[PDB]
Amino acid sequence: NKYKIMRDKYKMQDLLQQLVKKYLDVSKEVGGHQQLTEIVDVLASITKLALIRPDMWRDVCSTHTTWLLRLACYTTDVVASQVVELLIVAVRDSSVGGQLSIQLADSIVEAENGEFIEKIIKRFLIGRDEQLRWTLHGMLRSVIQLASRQNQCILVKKLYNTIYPLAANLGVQGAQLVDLIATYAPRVFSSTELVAMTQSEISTIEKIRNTLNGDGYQGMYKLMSDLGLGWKSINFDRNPCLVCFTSAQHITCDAERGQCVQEITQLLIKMETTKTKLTGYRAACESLYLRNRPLPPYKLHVENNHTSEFFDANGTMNIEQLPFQSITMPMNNLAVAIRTLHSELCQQTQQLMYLHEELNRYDHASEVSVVFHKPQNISYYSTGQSCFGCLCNQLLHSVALLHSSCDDENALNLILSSDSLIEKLGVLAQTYETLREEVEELLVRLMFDRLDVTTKVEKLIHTGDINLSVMVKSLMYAADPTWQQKLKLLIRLAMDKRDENCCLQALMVLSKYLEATKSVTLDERKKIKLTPNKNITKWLTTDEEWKDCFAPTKSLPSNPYQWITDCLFSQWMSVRSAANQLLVNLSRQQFHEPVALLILCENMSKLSDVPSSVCDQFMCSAHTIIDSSVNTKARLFVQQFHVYLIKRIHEECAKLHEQSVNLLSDNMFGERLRCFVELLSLLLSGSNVENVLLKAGADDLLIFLLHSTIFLKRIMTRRTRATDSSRIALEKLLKRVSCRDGTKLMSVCVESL
Amino acid sequence: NKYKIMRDKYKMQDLLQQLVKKYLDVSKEVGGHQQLTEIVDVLASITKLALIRPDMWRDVCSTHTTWLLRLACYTTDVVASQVVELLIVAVRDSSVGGQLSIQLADSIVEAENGEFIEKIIKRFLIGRDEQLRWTLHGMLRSVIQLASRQNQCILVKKLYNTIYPLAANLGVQGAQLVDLIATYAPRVFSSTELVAMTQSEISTIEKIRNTLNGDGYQGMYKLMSDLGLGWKSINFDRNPCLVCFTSAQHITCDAERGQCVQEITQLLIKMETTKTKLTGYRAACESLYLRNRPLPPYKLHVENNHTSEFFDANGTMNIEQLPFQSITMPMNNLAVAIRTLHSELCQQTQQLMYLHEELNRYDHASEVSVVFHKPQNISYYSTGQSCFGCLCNQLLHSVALLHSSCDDENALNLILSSDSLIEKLGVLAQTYETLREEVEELLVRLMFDRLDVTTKVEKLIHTGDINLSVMVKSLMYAADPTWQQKLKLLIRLAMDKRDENCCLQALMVLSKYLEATKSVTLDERKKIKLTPNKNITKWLTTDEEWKDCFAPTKSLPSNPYQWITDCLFSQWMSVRSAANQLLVNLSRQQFHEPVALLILCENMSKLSDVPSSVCDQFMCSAHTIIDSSVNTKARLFVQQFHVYLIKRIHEECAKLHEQSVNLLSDNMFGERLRCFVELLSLLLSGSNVENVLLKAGADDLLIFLLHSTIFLKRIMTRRTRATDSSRIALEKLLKRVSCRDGTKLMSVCVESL
Amino acid sequence: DPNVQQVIRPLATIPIYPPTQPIVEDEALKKDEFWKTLKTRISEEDVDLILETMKSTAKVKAQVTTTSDSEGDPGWLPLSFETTPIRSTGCGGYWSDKRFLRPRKMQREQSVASSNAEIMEKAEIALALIRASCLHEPVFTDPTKPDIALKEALQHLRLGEKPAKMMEYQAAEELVNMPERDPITTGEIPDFTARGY
Amino acid sequence: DPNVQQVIRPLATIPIYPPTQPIVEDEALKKDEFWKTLKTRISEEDVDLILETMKSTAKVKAQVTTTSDSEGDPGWLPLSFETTPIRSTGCGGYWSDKRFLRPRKMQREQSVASSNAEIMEKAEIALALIRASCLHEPVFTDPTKPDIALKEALQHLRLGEKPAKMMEYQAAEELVNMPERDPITTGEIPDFTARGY
Ligand SMILES: [Zn+2]
Ligand SMILES: [Zn+2]
Repeated sequence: NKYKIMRDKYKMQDLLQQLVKKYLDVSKEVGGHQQLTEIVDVLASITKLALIRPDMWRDVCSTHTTWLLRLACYTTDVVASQVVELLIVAVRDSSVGGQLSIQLADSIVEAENGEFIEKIIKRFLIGRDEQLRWTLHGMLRSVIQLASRQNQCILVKKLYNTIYPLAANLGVQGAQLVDLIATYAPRVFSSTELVAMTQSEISTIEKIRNTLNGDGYQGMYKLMSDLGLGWKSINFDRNPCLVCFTSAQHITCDAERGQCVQEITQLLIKMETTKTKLTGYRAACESLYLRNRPLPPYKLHVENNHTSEFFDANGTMNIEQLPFQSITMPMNNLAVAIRTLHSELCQQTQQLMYLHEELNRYDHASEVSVVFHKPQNISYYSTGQSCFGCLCNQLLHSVALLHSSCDDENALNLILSSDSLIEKLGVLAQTYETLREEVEELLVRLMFDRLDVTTKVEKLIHTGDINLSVMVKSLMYAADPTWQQKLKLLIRLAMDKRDENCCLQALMVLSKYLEATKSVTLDERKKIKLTPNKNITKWLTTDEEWKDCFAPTKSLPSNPYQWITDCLFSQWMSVRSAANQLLVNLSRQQFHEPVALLILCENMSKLSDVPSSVCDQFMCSAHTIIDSSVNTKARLFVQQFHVYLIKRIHEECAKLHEQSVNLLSDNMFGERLRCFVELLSLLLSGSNVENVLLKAGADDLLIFLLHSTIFLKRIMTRRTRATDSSRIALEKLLKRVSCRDGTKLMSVCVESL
Repeated sequence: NKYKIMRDKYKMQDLLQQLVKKYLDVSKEVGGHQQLTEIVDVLASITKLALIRPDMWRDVCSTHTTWLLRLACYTTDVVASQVVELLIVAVRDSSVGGQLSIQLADSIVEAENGEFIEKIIKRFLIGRDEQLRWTLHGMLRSVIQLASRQNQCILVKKLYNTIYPLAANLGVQGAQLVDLIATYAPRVFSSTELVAMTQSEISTIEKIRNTLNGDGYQGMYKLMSDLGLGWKSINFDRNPCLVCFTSAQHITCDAERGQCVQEITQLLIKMETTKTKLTGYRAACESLYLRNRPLPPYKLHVENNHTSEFFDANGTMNIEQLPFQSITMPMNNLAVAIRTLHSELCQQTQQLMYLHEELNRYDHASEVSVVFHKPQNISYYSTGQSCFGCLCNQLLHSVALLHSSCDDENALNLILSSDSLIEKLGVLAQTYETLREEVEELLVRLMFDRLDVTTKVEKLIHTGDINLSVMVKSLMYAADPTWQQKLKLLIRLAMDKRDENCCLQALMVLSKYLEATKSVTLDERKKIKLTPNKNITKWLTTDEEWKDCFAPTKSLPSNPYQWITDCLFSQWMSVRSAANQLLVNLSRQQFHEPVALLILCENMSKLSDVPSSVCDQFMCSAHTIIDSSVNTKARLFVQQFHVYLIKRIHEECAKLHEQSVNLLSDNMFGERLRCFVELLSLLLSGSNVENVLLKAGADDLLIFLLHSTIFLKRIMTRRTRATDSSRIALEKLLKRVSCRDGTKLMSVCVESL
Repeated sequence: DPNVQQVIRPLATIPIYPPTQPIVEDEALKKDEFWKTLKTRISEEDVDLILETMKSTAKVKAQVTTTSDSEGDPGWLPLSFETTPIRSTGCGGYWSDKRFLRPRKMQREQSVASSNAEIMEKAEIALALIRASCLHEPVFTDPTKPDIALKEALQHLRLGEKPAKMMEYQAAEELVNMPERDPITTGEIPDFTARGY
Repeated sequence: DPNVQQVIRPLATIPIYPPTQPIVEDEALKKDEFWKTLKTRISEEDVDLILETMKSTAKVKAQVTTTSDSEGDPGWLPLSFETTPIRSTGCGGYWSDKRFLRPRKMQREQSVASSNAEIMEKAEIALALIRASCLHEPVFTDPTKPDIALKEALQHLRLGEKPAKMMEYQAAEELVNMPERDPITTGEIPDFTARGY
């Protein structure tokens, strides 16, 4: 096998020889299509044999790293991508048996004083193509992991001090670089460098905040959010951002150059007309928002009569509507029209770039070799310095850098001591949704076991500058020794405001806290202590820990603990479902089934005061809690719950003729009766234990069953589905009772006759 | 011709004999299709020849009014509609030469102590069909106009005391009746009766306000308004309102009756399933609104497995989007699905009504004659008592009645002295858009020359309970001697808040005030007085009338009069256009062209500090003001405006190389240069006067024109359309200057060389 | 299809109608009126079974083919909503890609004992908060006995209050539509052609 | 089609490029340096015409076929928006039908003199408010002379300030894209197959 290994080594080295020789020969003269084709096949061939023996390829690459780095740096995209993939295969795919991969990484970093790696990073890591950005992200990850300490420090300082400023005005193209810096800076940077970076990022945040507050982005953001077009169409009559919208004959004589110039001249007029049409549509969009008429006309600068005819033909809408598309359909049509115009503008910009590139190539680059990379003038044509999305993305990058630097004590102190940084971050998160999540996360980091920061943020929440949701996020992470204060604040706010969002958040947090107990053993769960109400009252009113509750700084409102039960019948169905889920969860805890049963029995009386459309979740919760187990059914039967149910059914049936004669009242009556009958049937049906319960408790419900069945059967025109279901269930109960006790039924019928 | 008239008389009398005889004969037994057909042809025949001689038909109708009234009251819709049209033709088509129409109207009103007319009004005026409602509205109008005073009073009291309570729960079906009452009550009612009606309407308004505030309509209204589905879908999982949604074999034996009962039983299940699906969709709609995840599941009561399979198949959405339809398309699809389900529910309700009607007809009405009207059980199946639209409509009816009663001093005092009625009305108008307009109108009525009411409403506006727009409406009506206070309030609010709506409203009001001067003569317009600024400052700060301005209760902010000029460059384009329209209107007033020119010259300096995308309206305004007339051009030339323009052009050209090299800066430079060059060309071009001006002022702009033209020609790759236009216009100016003065051009070229 | 998601997900349906040392009584139970009334209604084996069940604790461990009007088994169907608020469209997932290396929102490192103590304390506080909402504060002398605890919780409500002497239900009035007849027909016709010339 | 409205209505376009007793001078005009400079530039008839124009007051009285890239006459095109705010859909027109009889929102009854006085006072107040916004408050000794009024309004701005000694404009840099060549090629190749065995 050694002969085959030697043959493979000679073949690979010879292939590299041909690659270098052909690259030099092609670079000597102005090449063409055929000049780099065999280079591409040579690269493909050397790749196809590289995965067969990656160790030998690693050795070959380490011997001649500089040539491969130069080829990757200088050639066109097709060659450079393959060379970069070859380098990645050489570095990553080895087993790191010895130090060879370390030497290869060190030579890659050190080569030509780092000029080659700097050029590669500048070209690919923050480039237009996302796949190449991910590829270079992986390559940088491997090199940093596999290199020495000094080289790691050099590479990270190079990434932050040099590459990062270049990606300032590219929104999402600098994501991978920022990720790498945020991952590796706290491990290789000194404290002073981390503090300096934190100060720089704070300055960037302030500059972007001033830019956002100055150019009127807030009002236009609100306008686009209220119309439903979206935050990505902030300025759709503007020159398109090339980052956010990714989307001519070869001149030989002067006549073709004149034709190209004329084409450019016509394209300028076309672009101007398209932008004017977009401006008109934007004015119409604004008019749909403002409530005041007879609002004045808007005047546009036009180069010809095309715009007037376009708006004569296309400036129409439909008064007729199909409910409930009275608003959605016109907005969808408007979005379609604006999308068409915006796409046309984007293609026009691309065509202009291509025309100017061709003219420049003819004028100057008519003799340069085709093997060298051809730069694209993207920075001139990209209006990213005033793009809302790119500004928000750069703000997110700064926030990520601050979050990564928070691990240093000095950097954290600098962040906390800045001039109203926390308030500004909270306001920025509140105004714009795109920034809300990550900013909140940073706040959670600043709201760690520190107490003064939590007090400041709570004061800001009370003022109205920071959303309560931040605290909710802070309550979703464990190992925080200051969760009690935030829980107190959330509970107090839900108890006072009674807003749907606050109540929903508090109920979900409590339900999660109750559900978390399934992760421990039963012995730990059996250690719950049933403290009296005064303990929780002291916990809410004062500022003591839970273990110490065994001056009244805070004052509770009128009877405050009822809020939860009120949520059981809320008009918002999400709150209703949350409260009922919380009740069911409480029903499953240790020594707390009687508490849930008591809550159920206390709130049963609300069925007659609330519309039945609101009570449905409560009915489902009652069914579940009663159906928890057979032992629960027997215990509840001995407490005479069936007598209560039969009394409720009797009262409901007896008062029917007092109600109004309409469909709504009959529906409510049917739903209430169905709930009661279903509960009774569930209590008395099931296994043999339930049969024994029904047999034992048949003396006190037989006559009521018979007469209610007759009364329900006597209804012919005021029939609802729920009433039919109730009648069927009652008939089933009566038939099952009288199957083997016909004498009792006869006696009851005689007594009633 | 008398013979023909007598023949026509006998023909109509015989036709009416036939109609009465056949109606009686059909009513004797159970009729069929053929029984009423000849009645219909007889009615059509008398209709056809009646409009030949309407006076003689009026005489015939007045002779036998009771029979026609009975026929209209008791027969089916087809006969009754034609009889009502016959009565209308008899009443209105006469030329009222004598008192005959008066006697006919009196006989109609008095007939059977008004029982017949009461039944007709109860059946048709507030009925289901809108055309018949309009027909009865017209008939009532004619009868009331054509009757005596006592009969007018009797009819109006009958309309209000009896018919009006019946239409309480019908939303738009009581519109015509309320219109008639609101038109005719203040003329025929006494003061005590008007006061009682006002008190009743106030009580109705309070009851509806409590109902709206109690059932949680506000939050759900906000939910449907934020999603774009509309206010007409407040509760789409509810039993449909038949007012707002207008959209079986004849039983012979008992087997078919059993089949009908089974069909009803199945239809109940189908309706329940449809309502459950609508409830699920409503829960999804609510989830799209709330921002909190992982929000809990919602549990539905199902009768079978259909709902689960339906939501498995149809519960999907599209994560891919085409910009900018990322929101509009999913909402449109959701609206389509909900529309389909709601339509199915409406058809199911209609079919249930038909089935119950057929069962009732077979059971009881199997022998009644087909000629008699068959009432429909609409009050049982219509859920209008809890319909948002119907409640709002009845509130509008009450507001209209109050507005109509305001002409009485006692009723107006009662309205003003009620317990916080004005504040409640303002809050109701603010919360719901459907009530905003008409309520505002009523407020404008209460804000007449009364001053205390205006002060109270202004205090409420300052508090934040009444929209400022009310004041704007009050300023759109003349003959109000208290407009100065409201104008002061609006101007102060626009000066302080700088909100887009307040500024737009103030600018529109001022522009309308300026435009209104075209309705008077020139001699009156020439009487405008140019008062100093101290007069308007005193008018704003104090509470004196305008004529008295020739203690500082109110304090102005920092320099307050600049707000208007700020609006000339607002980020909101509607405000921009409004302010520029106001400036153009100011330029057209007497002795005020210099003021507009001064404003223009003062604000010219803002072109270099604001983005050019905001200045476009100002550029159009400047072009219009300069192009007002040739005399203005000559006066402006003598003041050396062209020197200023050429200096601006020179400064713009000289500073190009300091700007950033990007597309945006070049666009801004081109737009500013285009504005300046267009203004210069407009000043120096036109008739022979402009040619003389150009000839006289060619010494101080020749060299600048030449060098700017060369500088603009030197640009090849940073070319925009505006720069090309500027270069072309400057070439035109240079060529026109040097046409007959080549010696001066030669001298300038020598001096530059 | 990778561009279609499930935003409304039905779950499993819960059916409503189900498919059809010694243990001795305490002193309070023997004195309880309903208990003695029960003892005279069934046999002794049935009473023993009821008592054993009472005192014991349970051992806790596409296309549409069904028509709308079909008969089946009623139940409760829960729906889960995996949707996104419209105001949050295209937000909250900037670093959602798994290839990023920065330490994202992961849970903190905690020992088993500390985690258990924290979970238990949080559950205790939540249970106290929910339990305070009851109108009548329950007092439990011994919570390990389920029947005693349920009795102490529910005995003040007087669930056993029998309805009073019951009467015959008054029938609800029915929907009837009898078209009104002309009173003239149910009981002199002038000659229109006589006068008027 | 009765269900289609015109919500965006273009108006007539204003073109930008136009298609190409005795009256004696006052004492101030004769002392104006610019006027003297004009007197030495043109004939006396031209000066008389300019003065006459200066001192006088004007007598105030589908389908798309044009392509986007077409050349034509530039101008200002105003667009009117007869649209309805989306929040006001289906609102504000409850009594809009012309068949209703109630006295709706009509104008109040006024005599001609009172109406004229009110209009004049409102216009006066609006003009005063707009005129107060100027940075330099204008003083008009005689507003019936247009040239005098314009001079009094605009003379403090010094519009006649000539630009200073002008130099050659520095040309703006052009966009050039010269690909970077390899420094090795623009100026020892190892034998790869020699060692490594
Ligand atoms: Zn962008
Ligand atoms: Zn309705």
